Amino acid sequence: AREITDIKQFLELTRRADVKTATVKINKKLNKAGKPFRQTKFKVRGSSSLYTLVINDAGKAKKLIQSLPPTLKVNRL
Amino acid sequence: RAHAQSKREGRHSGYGKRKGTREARLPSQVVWIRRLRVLRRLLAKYRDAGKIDKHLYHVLYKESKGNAFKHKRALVEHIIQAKADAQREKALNEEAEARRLKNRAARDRRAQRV
Amino acid sequence: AKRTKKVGITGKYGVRYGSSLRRQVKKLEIQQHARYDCSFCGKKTVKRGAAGIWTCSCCKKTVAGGAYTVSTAAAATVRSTIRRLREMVEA
Amino acid sequence: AQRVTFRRRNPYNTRSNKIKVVKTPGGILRAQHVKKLATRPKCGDCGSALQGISTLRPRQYATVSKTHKTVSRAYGGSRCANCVKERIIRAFLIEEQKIVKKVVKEQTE
Amino acid sequence: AKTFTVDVSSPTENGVFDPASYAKYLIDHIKVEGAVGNLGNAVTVTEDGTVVTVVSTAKFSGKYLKYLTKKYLKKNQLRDWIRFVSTKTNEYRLAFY
RNA sequence: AUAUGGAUUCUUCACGGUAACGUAACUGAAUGUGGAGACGUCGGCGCGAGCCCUGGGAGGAGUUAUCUUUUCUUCUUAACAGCUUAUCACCCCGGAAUUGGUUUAUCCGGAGAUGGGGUCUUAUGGCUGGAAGAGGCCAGCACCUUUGCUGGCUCCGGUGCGCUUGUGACGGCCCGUGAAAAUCCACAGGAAGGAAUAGUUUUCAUGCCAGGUCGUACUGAUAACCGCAGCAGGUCUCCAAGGUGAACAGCCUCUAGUUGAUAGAAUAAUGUAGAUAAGGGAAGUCGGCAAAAUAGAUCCGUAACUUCGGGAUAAGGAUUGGCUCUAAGGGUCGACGAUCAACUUAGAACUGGUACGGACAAGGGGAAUCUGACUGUCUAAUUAAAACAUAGCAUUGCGAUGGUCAGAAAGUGAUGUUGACGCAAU
RNA sequence: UUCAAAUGAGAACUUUGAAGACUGAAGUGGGGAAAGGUUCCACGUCAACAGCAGUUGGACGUGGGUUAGUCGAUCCUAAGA
Ligand SMILES: [K+]
Ligand SMILES: [Mg+2]
Ligand SMILES: [Mg+2]
Ligand SMILES: [Mg+2]
Ligand SMILES: [Mg+2]
Ligand SMILES: [Mg+2]
Ligand SMILES: [Mg+2]
Ligand SMILES: [Mg+2]
Ligand SMILES: [Mg+2]
Ligand SMILES: [Mg+2]
Ligand SMILES: [Mg+2]
Ligand SMILES: [Mg+2]
Ligand SMILES: [Mg+2]
Ligand SMILES: [Mg+2]
Ligand SMILES: [Mg+2]
Ligand SMILES: [Mg+2]
Ligand SMILES: [Mg+2]
Ligand SMILES: [Mg+2]
Ligand SMILES: [Mg+2]
Ligand SMILES: [Mg+2]
Ligand SMILES: [Mg+2]
Ligand SMILES: [Mg+2]
Ligand SMILES: [Mg+2]
Ligand SMILES: [Mg+2]
Ligand SMILES: [Mg+2]
Ligand SMILES: [Mg+2]
Ligand SMILES: [Mg+2]
Ligand SMILES: [Mg+2]
Ligand SMILES: [Mg+2]
Ligand SMILES: [Mg+2]
Ligand SMILES: [Mg+2]
Ligand SMILES: [Mg+2]
Ligand SMILES: [Mg+2]
Ligand SMILES: [Mg+2]
Ligand SMILES: [Mg+2]
Ligand SMILES: [Zn+2]
Ligand SMILES: [Zn+2]
Repeated sequence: AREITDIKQFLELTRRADVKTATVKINKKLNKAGKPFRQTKFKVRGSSSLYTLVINDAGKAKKLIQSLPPTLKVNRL
Repeated sequence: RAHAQSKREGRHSGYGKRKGTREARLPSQVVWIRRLRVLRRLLAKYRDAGKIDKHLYHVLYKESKGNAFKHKRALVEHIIQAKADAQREKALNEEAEARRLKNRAARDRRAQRV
Repeated sequence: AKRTKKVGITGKYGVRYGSSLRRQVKKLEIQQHARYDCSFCGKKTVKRGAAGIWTCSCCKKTVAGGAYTVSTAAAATVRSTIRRLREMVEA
Repeated sequence: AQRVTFRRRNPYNTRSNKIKVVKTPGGILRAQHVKKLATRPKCGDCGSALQGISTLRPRQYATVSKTHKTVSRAYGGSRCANCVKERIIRAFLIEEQKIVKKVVKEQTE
Repeated sequence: AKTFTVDVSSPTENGVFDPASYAKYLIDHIKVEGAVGNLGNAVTVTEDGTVVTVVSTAKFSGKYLKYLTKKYLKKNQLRDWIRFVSTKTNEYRLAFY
């Protein structure tokens, strides 16, 4: 299990021709001030490693869900 | 919890409640390590803060390795007394050199007018 | 303070083994636990390992020596004799 | 307090049977068998631990890149920097002394 | 300031309960700094007929509120019919069975 | 097995840093070298983990005549991966006596200390991914079945001569210096093979395939083993809560487990085991056998003799509870101020059927004689001793074509991986 | 050790519940090595065994159960053979 931080790297990983499954997990964490925000984890199942991109911006998360390839088995929740 | 609170207030600690030796209850080595570590960290703090110079620090470090000091209060009072004595000596030497300079100036002007 | 009048390092043996044996052991234990001058770096850092091995904690040089002293008097005499004979052979 | 058991059939507290007590995500205490600790590779000249070289069990060195097992110098992960420098100085000085000894022999005849 | 609410509507509508008495018990028995009855501008206990509200700036907790409520129910033999149950955080109710 | 990407090459087989060294890579045959594998024991100290103790809060359960913001309980985070994180060690500047730095433990410094700035090992810890979706604790519904769900919380600390364990830097000890090999890596070297309408690189990343065979249940013992048995015997080891207490002692309790020993009714003698006893106190007896007395801790005090180390807890005395106080002994932050924190010691008053190491736990002592110096060892199943051993002392043989001793013999063997400071025999 | 219920022809001994106790973490707890070899588990079941009893059992009868590239053996060498 590895964590990634580059959106471009994550999009490249989503098309690596061995990634056939991803999952989108929604967490309800607090942003160090008590405000309940929405954290989105994108987990792409590589052949050897599970790559996780953590996005604390719900808007960028929605944009990434829209930009995910349509043959990825996105597995919301 | 109630018994622990009573012991914290100091009950149940008399001679009739002790079954191990004083060393068994609390090692004198542990007590000495605590004392020497507080003395050494106080000396290092004073040296770093400039309250003492490295030579007085070395003398007091050797003295604290020797017993020579019952506690932190004793070390602080000894430092105070040592610094007071040093200041006294310095003031005495300053006054002696000032009087020597005054006498030399008087001699110089006397010779220049004679 | 002086903790023992005469037993010194042999105070660990208590009252056992006899006073003469404890004295004989004391002399050689003092010799074997003494710190010696390093002939290579000039520091008082040579200590015994096993018997006959003397290592300097500084410069990490180990010399073969006596069982309980760095240099036995017999070995010093042999060194002087060998130096003299080498000088006679060379000249 | 929760008590643990060995996970292998070895019941003896040998060097290869060391365990740590860890808490699992299931909330319970469990022994985890820990491999023997690695030893730092050491200089072949002075015996000190070699700086910059990873400390791994012997066969783990086959699973790491060359960068973990060497240092960019004349003897890499074999000799330390001070011993390499001493080797350089000794080699240069002794070759120079060989040259001067040769010329001394030639000019003493 | 922390708020703790207790929904007494079920046992008050089922007859055997007195929200006013329960609140009065809360003021009389809530301790501040070890002393009882000294709720000076630090603990407020208000009533609506169905929801007892406690607002506290001093040391107070839902555990203490449950302890006092259980003490009151035991005093009024209201246990084994009424349970102090937490629905949401700092929101409790008196379940009646 | 492999194809891409990445990297390298027009100066072919990389760049950066003064350096210690860094990295995503960054050719490397024979041969050689080095490292890891790979190592004792004890002691104190530092740190980590788990446990213990404990505060706040979010839930559940218990007590509630009275008191208790209370008692118990859940609040957890694996292997692996990325970033980061040490002691030690090393590097650059600099040249230090008014010697400095420094450990609990006294070692280090012109062979370059202190100091300033850096490098490194990643035990270990922190954050993140794994991973909250898991597990845990609850709540609200419904249930002919499968029981089905639907929600909420699973958080933030503190403390330490604490226990267990791991580890680090040290120190003590030896006429004791405390395995080997498989295996893996590195280095030296430069054989060889390498670029320009192009070469190199499976120690960089990703990607593909496979990983066989045998064991795996259970007990591991007051019933699964051995002892003729479901035998009070014997049989190696790991984990290890709270209190009291020096303590893995004894006693009580938590989790877990058990409640299994043929039973019932009486309470004679004599028994087995446990105890008490007026006055005397070994008069018993071969003999103080047995039992009793003493016992912890604090303070005082301690002889002959001695190998000066001991004897010694010599002997012989006093105190000990509870409660309320007092004093001393610290950390952090900026002579003091603020704040935080844990026990150990000393003292005082008060108090009681003068009790108080209140159960448990726990030396009897002294004056001498014989004997063996001591620690240790043996007659398993009648002898533990003064017997044996021991260090010490002394004698003997032997220089290898040898001494002593094996073998039926050997081109055989033990001492001997040995060499008189040795081996062998006393 | 005690009370009640269930089962059963039959209950001091089985099961469940309640109570009283103990092992008191150097355990009467949880796992293993040697050894045993199915004693593990389920169902049926009490002629014999469990030195009383028995409806119970490590018994009797019939079946089920031991899943590995990562835990071991396998490989290495030790004293030695
Ligand atoms: K390196
Ligand atoms: Mg102690
Ligand atoms: Mg001491
Ligand atoms: Mg590069
Ligand atoms: Mg320095
Ligand atoms: Mg680690
Ligand atoms: Mg241990
Ligand atoms: Mg098993
Ligand atoms: Mg088992
Ligand atoms: Mg067992
Ligand atoms: Mg048998
Ligand atoms: Mg205690
Ligand atoms: Mg009598
Ligand atoms: Mg009497
Ligand atoms: Mg008498
Ligand atoms: Mg008589
Ligand atoms: Mg008589
Ligand atoms: Mg007689
Ligand atoms: Mg007797
Ligand atoms: Mg006495
Ligand atoms: Mg005596
Ligand atoms: Mg004897
Ligand atoms: Mg002894
Ligand atoms: Mg016998
Ligand atoms: Mg006997
Ligand atoms: Mg004898
Ligand atoms: Mg019975
Ligand atoms: Mg029962
Ligand atoms: Mg008992
Ligand atoms: Mg008990
Ligand atoms: Mg069975
Ligand atoms: Mg029978
Ligand atoms: Mg029968
Ligand atoms: Mg059967
Ligand atoms: Mg294995
Ligand atoms: Zn030296
Ligand atoms: Zn070196």
